[PDB]
Amino acid sequence: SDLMLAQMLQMEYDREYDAQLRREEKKFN
Amino acid sequence: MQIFVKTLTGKTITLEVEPSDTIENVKAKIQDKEGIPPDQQRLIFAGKQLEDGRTLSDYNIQKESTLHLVLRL
Amino acid sequence: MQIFVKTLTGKTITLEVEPSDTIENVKAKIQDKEGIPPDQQRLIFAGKQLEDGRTLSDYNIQKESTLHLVLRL
Repeated sequence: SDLMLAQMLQMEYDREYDAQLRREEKKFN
Repeated sequence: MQIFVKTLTGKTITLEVEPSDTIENVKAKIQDKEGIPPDQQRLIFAGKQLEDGRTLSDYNIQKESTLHLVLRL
Repeated sequence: MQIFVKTLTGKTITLEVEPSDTIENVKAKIQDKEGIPPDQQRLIFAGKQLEDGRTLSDYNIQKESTLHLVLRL
C-alpha cells in the first residue's frame, strides 16, 4: 500500500538523517 | 475533489483539491490544515515522489486518492 | 501474465511473469531489466510487502497488476 511505502521511505529517510548526525558528531568532536 | 494524505505516523488528513491544483497547492493546503512547512514536506503518489511543478492531473491523482506525506528537517 | 512495476521516478516497467513465479524471480527480472540488485529492492502490492518465499498466486496477483518498487540505499 501507499502507507506501507510511506513508512518505508520515512525509514530510510530517518536512517540517512541519523548517518548525517553520525558525521556531525564525528567532526564537531 | 476530496483527497486523503497519510503520514508515516498513521495520521490521515482530508483535503479538498482540484486535478489542476499543483503539488505546491497541496503543500499549502497541508500547511493550512496542520502547520507543517511546505519545504519540510515531501509528497509521494503511487510509490513515486510528486514534483512541485507537476499537478494532480499530471500525477494521475483522482478523487479519494491516497497521497503520502513525509516530514523533513 | 503481464505485470507493471512503478518506481520512484515515475517510470513503469512491464514484466512477463506467471502466478507460480516467486518474488525472487521478479527480483531477478527487475535486476535484468534495470540493474537494481534484489537485496536493495522491495516490492509492495495489495497492502503487503512481497516475500521471497511467496509466489504471485499466493499474493493474489492477477494480470495487469500494478506493484511498487522501493530502492534501498
